[PDB]
Amino acid sequence: MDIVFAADDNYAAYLCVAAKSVEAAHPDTEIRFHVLDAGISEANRAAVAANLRGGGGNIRFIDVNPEDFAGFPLNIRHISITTYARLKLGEYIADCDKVLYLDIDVLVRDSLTPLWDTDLGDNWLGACIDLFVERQEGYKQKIGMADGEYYFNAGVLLINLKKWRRHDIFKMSCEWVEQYKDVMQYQDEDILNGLFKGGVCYANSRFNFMPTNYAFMANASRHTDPLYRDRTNTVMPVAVSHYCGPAKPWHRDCTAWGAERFTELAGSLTTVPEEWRGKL
Ligand SMILES: O=c1ccn([C@@H]2O[C@H](COP(=O)(O)OP(=O)(O)O[C@H]3O[C@H](CO)[C@H](O)[C@H](O)[C@H]3F)[C@@H](O)[C@H]2O)c(=O)[nH]1
Ligand SMILES: [Mn+2]
Repeated sequence: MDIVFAADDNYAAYLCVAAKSVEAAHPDTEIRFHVLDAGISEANRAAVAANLRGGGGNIRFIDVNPEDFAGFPLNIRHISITTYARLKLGEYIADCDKVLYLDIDVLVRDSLTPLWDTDLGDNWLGACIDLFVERQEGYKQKIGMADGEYYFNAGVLLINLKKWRRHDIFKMSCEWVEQYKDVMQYQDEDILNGLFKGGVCYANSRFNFMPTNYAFMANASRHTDPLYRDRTNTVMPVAVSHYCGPAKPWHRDCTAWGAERFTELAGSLTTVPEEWRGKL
């Protein structure tokens, strides 16, 4: 499968860890990494590729310009401008009709092929519902969504590239961001939801297990709709842990579930540059 990650120099070492976890979950699957590079040094991309299979044979860094999104709101502190690069997927990747976008702060624990094998038909993408946002009575509607349309998290995405390449997603994002600039609160996550509402395929929450999903394991469903309940019901085992929010598995005092696998994988790296010692 073709996996897509987006990062800048600051997250280079983390990109490496998330990347390796994907490989560990797919021992016999050919993982092709496409990285949206917003300023990763040559030393940093060299160390990354060095820690993966084939001495970094299945990874290509695609240069992107962070200044491109300079006008987009950046209210959430722990997130950098690089978060909006995914909006130009259709422009940065040609050799794929389908890719699976992953946030750097994810930890892939199980095969992703069941999610990958999803047939998105003519929809824009496949994604997991976001409970934290979905249960914030009245928000989803500020961006034009209906109670029946479900707000998804942009940390894990099966994108129908061929369809994306047909449209000018960056211009529609600009247009939308001008329409809902004084209300959106989740940035690129808002853009994607507004733009593709009503045309999204939903996947079980096992492919995007977040803190809110976890907390719910200790159950009360924002809806009665059988589809929603079916989707927001994680079918064990968790395939993707998404450390959504300010607390990351690489931080100090991380209490988030399964956060140990980060270290387990960090301590298994082939090459660790002196400058990475800290971060890990
Ligand atoms: O120093 C940084 C900070 C952010 N990033 C990029 O930004 C993504 C964005 O942020 P987090 O993973 O840190 O975001 P977070 O998951 O905490 O929060 C929520 O809001 C985000 C947007 O503001 C996304 O929609 C995200 O999927 C959603 F869960 C990272 O994966 C990465 O691609 C970097 O490369 N370096
Ligand atoms: Mn994230």
